Amino acid sequence: MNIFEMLRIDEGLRLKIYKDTEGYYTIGIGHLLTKSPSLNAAKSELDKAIGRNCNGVITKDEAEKLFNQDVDAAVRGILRNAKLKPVYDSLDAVRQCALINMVFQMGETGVAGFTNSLRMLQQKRWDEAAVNLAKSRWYNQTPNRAKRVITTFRTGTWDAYKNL
Ligand SMILES: [Cl-]
Ligand SMILES: [Cl-]
Repeated sequence: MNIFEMLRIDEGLRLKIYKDTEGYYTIGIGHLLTKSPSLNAAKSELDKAIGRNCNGVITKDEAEKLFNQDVDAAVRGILRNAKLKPVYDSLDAVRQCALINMVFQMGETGVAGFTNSLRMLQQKRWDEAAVNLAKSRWYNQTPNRAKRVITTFRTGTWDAYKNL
C-alpha cells in the first residue's frame, strides 16, 4: 500500500464536478476546485486547472494528473512548514502517509493546528496521540476516514486499509 492507493480509497474518484463532504465543488480524486457556492466559478477553475474547456467533466487521465500534482503539493507543503517538517522527518514510512493524508484533506494550515497531537507523534506516544487526534471536529465530521488515519498513526501498519 502507498500514499496514492491510500488516498484513492479515502477520496474515491469522480469524473464530474461534485460537492465534497463540506459542500464544496470538487472533482477527480478529492481535488477541491473552489469554496465558492457558484457552479460557474467552479467550472472556470476546472478549465483553468486542466487547460481546456471541460464543461464540468474530465477524463481519468486528467484526474490522475491532478492527483499527482496534489500529492506532490501536500508533500512539498509539509516540507516547507516549520511545525510539520520535524514531525514528518521523525516518522516511519507508513506513518508519514497518515500525515500526508491529513494535509491533503485539510491543508497544511489546518494540520499545523493539531499542535498537541503533533508533539505526541514526535514523541512516539501513539496511543496518546490517537486519543488527542480524536478530540477534533475532523473526527466528528468524517469519522470513518479519521478512524482509518488515526489507526494508521497508532499502529504503523496498513491494517485499516486492508480488506477495503
Ligand atoms: Cl472534540
Ligand atoms: Cl468518513
